[PDB]
Amino acid sequence: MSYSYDAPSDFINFSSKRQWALEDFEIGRPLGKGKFGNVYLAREKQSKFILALKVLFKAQLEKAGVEHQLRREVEIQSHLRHPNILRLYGYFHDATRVYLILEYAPLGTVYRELQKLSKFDEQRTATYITELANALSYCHSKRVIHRDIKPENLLLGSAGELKIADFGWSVHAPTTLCGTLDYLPPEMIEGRMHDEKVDLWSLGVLCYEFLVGKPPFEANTYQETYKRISRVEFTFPDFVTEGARDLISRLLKHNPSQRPMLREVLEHPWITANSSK
Amino acid sequence: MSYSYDAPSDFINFSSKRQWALEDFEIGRPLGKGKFGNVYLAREKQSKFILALKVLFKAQLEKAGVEHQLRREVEIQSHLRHPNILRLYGYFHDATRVYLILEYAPLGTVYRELQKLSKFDEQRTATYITELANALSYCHSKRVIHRDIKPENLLLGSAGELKIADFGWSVHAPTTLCGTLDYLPPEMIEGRMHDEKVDLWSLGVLCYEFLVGKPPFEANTYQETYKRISRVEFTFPDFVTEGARDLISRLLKHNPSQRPMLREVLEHPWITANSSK
Ligand SMILES: Nc1ncnc2c1ncn2[C@@H]1O[C@H](COP(=O)(O)OP(=O)(O)NP(=O)(O)O)[C@@H](O)[C@H]1O
Ligand SMILES: Nc1ncnc2c1ncn2[C@@H]1O[C@H](COP(=O)(O)OP(=O)(O)NP(=O)(O)O)[C@@H](O)[C@H]1O
Ligand SMILES: *SC[C@H](NC(=O)[C@H](O)c1ccc(C(F)(F)F)cc1)C(=O)NCc1ccccn1
Ligand SMILES: *SC[C@H](NC(=O)[C@H](O)c1ccc(C(F)(F)F)cc1)C(=O)NCc1ccccn1
Ligand SMILES: [Mg+2]
Ligand SMILES: [Mg+2]
Ligand SMILES: [Mg+2]
Ligand SMILES: [Mg+2]
Repeated sequence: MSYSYDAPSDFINFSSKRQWALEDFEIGRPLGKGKFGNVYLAREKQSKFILALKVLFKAQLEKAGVEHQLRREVEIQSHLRHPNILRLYGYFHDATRVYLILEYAPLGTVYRELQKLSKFDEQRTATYITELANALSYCHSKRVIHRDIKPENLLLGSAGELKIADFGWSVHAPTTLCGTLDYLPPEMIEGRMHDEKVDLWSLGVLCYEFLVGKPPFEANTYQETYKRISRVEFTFPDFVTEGARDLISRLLKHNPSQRPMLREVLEHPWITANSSK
Repeated sequence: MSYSYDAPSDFINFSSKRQWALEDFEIGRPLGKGKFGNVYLAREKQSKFILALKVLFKAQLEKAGVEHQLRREVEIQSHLRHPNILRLYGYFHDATRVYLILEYAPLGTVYRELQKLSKFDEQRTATYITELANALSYCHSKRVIHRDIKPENLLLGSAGELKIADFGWSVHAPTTLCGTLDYLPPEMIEGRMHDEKVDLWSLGVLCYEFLVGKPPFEANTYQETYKRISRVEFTFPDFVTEGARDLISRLLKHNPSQRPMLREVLEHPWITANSSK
């Protein structure tokens, strides 16, 4: 199995050829666990720069058949450079492990913040939505669709700003295929899971959860949650204001082509009235 | 870009580890011109084994941004071994070019055969559909979906056997993603572009085009073709027999889950009444 990715492996001087090596880092406390390894607080020794080192075990990746998914994740995320996207500085590997050198997000996940506060006020919510829409606008400039936006995948920077993480499901979506529609089924012509509008739906779900403290299609079985999503069946508690309802309802369209542009989110009158950014 | 693919580059003794080299091949006449380089008739020098060598220029692949598509195509196709799938024996590369070592299909494309004969009789049609269904059944057993089946991508071996070619749009489609449906849009839960049923629709279009000489949703604009596909709007000429109509109508279903399994195609009584296979 080849661990040669189109992603950087060069040593970086964080006080501003030689490839990364594990001995470049001091390791600190584990930050979390995954199915394939762990994430550690770490520090590059020459600069003393704090970062996160994600360690994945090759045997576990290859047994689960997810090694090409990791390769794509690293290749996509390492070429994104935006203040609301978690940086992937580079990667390296040894006989047993793959290492991802990540930006450290010191304030945790939005998931944990929702556990602590139950729900967010309108200003905190609208500020988060602006940051996310800015990040997703940049992603679309690079023809990247994230496709797995959810509170556990939103980390928090030193200023409390959002950091989109987990590009394990993302795709770069920029032809003889479409030159001829005659043999393509409707789902190949429409390409809905390859549509940037995928991420606009999750933006609506998140705006709802931030304000309400529960996601709009929540149900006690997966099948009922799918029915509610498929039928776009959701309602608002009384306290949700008219502007928030308008934004969320505009985002949660079954047909991806009916969802709004990111500019229309960034300029929505409820966003501009409550966002500090 | 990295040309280290998860695909074989080992020299093969064809008449029954050293890596391929350009000097292993006597390059004969061109077989065709592609977007990024030509395909040549060639023989491996030690064995005199006759094959096709596709030469692609790295500068052109990288300029066009299609090099990860080539990587995926090579990795997928080089691990498929079936008599009705065009073999990709291996690849190699030098400073300027990538080389694909391919099975030579001497008898051209089904697309050309259809141009020459205008339409096929029911025996040839059922035989071809049998071979395609066998090849696609094998693909799906490897969790590979082809997604670009059409007459131009069906080559003919020396006994007239179909060889499925062009895996440039295929996906290997075997999580935390589905662990939480609450944040996913309908199109991400359904995953229709990653459903093996994609290829069953194309098989129905092919069965119709083989018998009729034109595909069922043909229209002189792209928008009208899409509209007819979307509504599954098509008609049968009087000469298409009821048995063929039954099979084609079962395959051409908007809802992919309503399309039959490949075993049902192979076992359809019109197929077995007419196939020589
Ligand atoms: N750069 C980081 N900074 C701070 N905390 C992090 C960072 N990366 C991950 N974490 C935390 O560490 C835990 C482990 O994260 P992680 O395993 O990457 O989740 P994941 O995206 O599902 N990875 P995976 O196991 O491959 O599915 C998570 O719960 C995060 O909250
Ligand atoms: N193994 C083969 N045996 C015989 N003929 C072949 C073979 N591979 C390709 N050809 C023919 O040669 C022509 C050029 O090949 P092809 O690889 O399909 O070009 P292409 O589709 O533009 N490649 P690409 O650059 O990836 O888009 C086609 O019309 C094929 O029919
Ligand atoms: S092929 C017609 C074309 N559709 C796409 O480009 C579609 O999004 C897509 C994307 C990726 C793949 C791949 F993964 F490569 F297989 C396949 C298909 C198109 O013209 N889309 C626009 C459109 C608009 C309205 C209705 C239908 N199509
Ligand atoms: S995520 C829910 C899950 N759906 C799938 O597995 C779907 O086929 C799929 C496949 C691949 C992707 C990926 F490419 F990774 F994005 C995404 C989705 C599921 O629950 N499927 C069963 C189901 C339930 C209800 C309706 C339809 N299907
Ligand atoms: Mg690999
Ligand atoms: Mg991962
Ligand atoms: Mg590459
Ligand atoms: Mg190619």
